[PDB]
Amino acid sequence: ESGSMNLAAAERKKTGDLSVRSLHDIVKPEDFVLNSEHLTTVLVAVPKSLKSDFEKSYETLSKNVVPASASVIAEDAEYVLFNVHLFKKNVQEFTTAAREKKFIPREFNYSEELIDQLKKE
Amino acid sequence: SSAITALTPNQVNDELNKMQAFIRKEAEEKAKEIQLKADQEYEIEKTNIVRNETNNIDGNFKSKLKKAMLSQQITKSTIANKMRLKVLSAREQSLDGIFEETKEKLSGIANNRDEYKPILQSLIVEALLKLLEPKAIVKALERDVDLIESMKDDIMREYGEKAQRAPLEEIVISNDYLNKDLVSGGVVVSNASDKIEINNTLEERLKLLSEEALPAIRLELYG
Amino acid sequence: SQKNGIATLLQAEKEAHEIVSKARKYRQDKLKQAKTDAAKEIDSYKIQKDKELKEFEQLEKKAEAGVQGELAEIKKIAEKKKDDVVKILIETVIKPS
Repeated sequence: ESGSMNLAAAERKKTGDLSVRSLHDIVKPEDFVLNSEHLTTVLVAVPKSLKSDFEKSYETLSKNVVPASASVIAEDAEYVLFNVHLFKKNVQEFTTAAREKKFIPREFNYSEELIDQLKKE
Repeated sequence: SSAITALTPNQVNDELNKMQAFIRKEAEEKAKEIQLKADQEYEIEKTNIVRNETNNIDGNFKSKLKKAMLSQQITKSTIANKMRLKVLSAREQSLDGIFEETKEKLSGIANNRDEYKPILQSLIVEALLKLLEPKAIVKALERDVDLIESMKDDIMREYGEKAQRAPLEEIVISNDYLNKDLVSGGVVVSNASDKIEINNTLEERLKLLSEEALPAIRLELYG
Repeated sequence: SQKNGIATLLQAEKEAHEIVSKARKYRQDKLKQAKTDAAKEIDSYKIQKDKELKEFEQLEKKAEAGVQGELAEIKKIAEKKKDDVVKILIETVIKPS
């Protein structure tokens, strides 16, 4: 029934690495905390050699970070892209702290209509 | 092993509880401020609503009050005048009863012919001496003409003794009698030309006496 | 535990919202109460000013009775000196000049 479709697909490079590429084809709506007064989600692209560091330190990059809220969204040959849930008022502190550890926070100011539009994929 | 963390399940709950504690605390404080400002606004607004209307009520009260403060002293003024009027009109009702009895007494004298005759004579003589004319006309009550006729001589005698300088030829008793209701006694003497008359009736004399006596009596009785 | 830790915080926010909404309901009540407690303060001041007006707001018979003591002494001085005045007036009128 649901067969007769190509599940093993040959895909070509259309973008650069995870640190610079567009993320609309990578992220799903469920990766983001929507409609919250205090909570939001930041995406961090982390170089593979620093994957271990991020995992055991992201919870202290800033105050008010939701513990054990990180997950792997995607990976390429150079980077691993994480998402992290935290308080909006601590995002600036977080992104700055992340840059210092040579991580790369991916700016992605999603709204409810910019994520409901993402369900069209 | 699917959760990415560097904390024990206890550690994450200690931190998770710490955050949701802050959220609630932030809400309690926010709510506290809301109801504290509401209490202040309650007082402010209650006072204002009241003062709006009390200023209205005060206004028409003072107008109604002034209105009633005026009617209150209009009666005090009207009563105090009715009082001074009753007093004055009572002083007069009494004096006009003194003179009223006086003129009943005068009628009483006229009905005593033995007491009235000498009076009538002196009244007729006094009148003729104010005229001093050769002929005089005498008007009297119809009930006196018989009496007067029977004393013409004595009258013309007494007149001659008091007025020799202006003799009296004849006394004419007029058939136009004096009114019973206006006159109780006395005579009205006039000349032939009817230019001059002396009203020497009892009622007329008393009326002239009133002119000076009435204020005098009023002064001595109610000074 | 990613979508579990979040659910705990979301629940806390929902609880927080009820707290704030309750305070907003409080205010709303407090504002109507102002209108209520002023309407009661007004018509009690209205009936009170009306009361003290009617107390202030408080007949020829009373003008005659108010002087019935004078209307009696007038006839008093009248009965005494009457006959003595009448006597003079009579004598004056009938006196031979």
